[PDB]
Amino acid sequence: NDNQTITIDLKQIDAKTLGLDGFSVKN
Amino acid sequence: ANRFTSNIKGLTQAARNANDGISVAQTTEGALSEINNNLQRVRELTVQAT
Repeated sequence: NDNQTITIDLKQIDAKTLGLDGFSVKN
Repeated sequence: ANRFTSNIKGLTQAARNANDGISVAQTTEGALSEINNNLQRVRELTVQAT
C-alpha cells in the first residue's frame, strides 16, 4: 500500500561537523 | 394449432436473440481483461516509483 516506508538517516560527516576545522598542532 | 405455431416460431427466434446477448457480454468482458492487466502493471510501477 502507500506510506509503507522504513526511514534511512544520513548525517553530514566532514571536518566542519566534527570539530576538526582548523585542527593544528603548531604555531 | 395456429397459435402454437406462433409460439414455436417466436420462441425459436427469441433463443437466437438470447445467443446474441451472450456474445455481447463475452466481447465486452474480453476487452476488460486487458484493461485489468494494464492496471495491474501500473500498480507495480508505482510501488517501484515511491
